[PDB]
Amino acid sequence: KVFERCELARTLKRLGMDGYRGISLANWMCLAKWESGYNTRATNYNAGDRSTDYGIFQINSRYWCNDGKTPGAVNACHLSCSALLQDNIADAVACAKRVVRDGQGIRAWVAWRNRCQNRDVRQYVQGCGV
Repeated sequence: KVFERCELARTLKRLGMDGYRGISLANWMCLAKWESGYNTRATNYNAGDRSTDYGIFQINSRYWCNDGKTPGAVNACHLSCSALLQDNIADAVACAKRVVRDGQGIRAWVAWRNRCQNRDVRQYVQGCGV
């Protein structure tokens, strides 16, 4: 599923993402926008290291989920990477929360540093009722 901006914003707020480990909702919106275009079925194979990025937050298979084909992988979220391709983002949110609980925070995603950090991210939640 491809979420519309405000629909996703409201979904994230209900899932407890606003201010989770100091991360405002607009930052999470910014991250989802640049990672997958708010698409829960997006996947990116990294030919270079044999890992794959899954879902709306493009969570990597080397560290967070199991896809069985990534060498030296850990499954820190204790989930099949399939779980990150569902229309219901609950699993992906619980995994994203796990990612940030690591002494990197939102900076864990280089896309966030490139496109969101130090920028005016208010546009992502404007008019959404969140």
